[PDB]
Amino acid sequence: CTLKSFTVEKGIYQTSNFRVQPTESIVRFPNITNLCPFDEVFNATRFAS
Amino acid sequence: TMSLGAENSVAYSNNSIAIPTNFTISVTTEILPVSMTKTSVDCTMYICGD
Repeated sequence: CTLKSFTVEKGIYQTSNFRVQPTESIVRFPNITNLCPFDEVFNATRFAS
Repeated sequence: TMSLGAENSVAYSNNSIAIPTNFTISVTTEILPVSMTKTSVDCTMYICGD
């Protein structure tokens, strides 16, 4: 198919290229730190007026 | 200004010839390339990467 001829001569011919497609996909981000004080804000006795 | 070489003046008498009396076997060298490195580009990878 890469050559317009049904009678291929003797030799080596370069066909289309191959590419191994990936299977898995990982997304690694930096460690979770520096939390917010919202846990202490929403927990009190006298909040505001 | 570059010099084209030495300025030698060979005699040109009517009857005079220079016959060598000694021989010197010299071995020179010449560098000539034969071929390059065979390469082949990926027309589907260089144009589009992932």
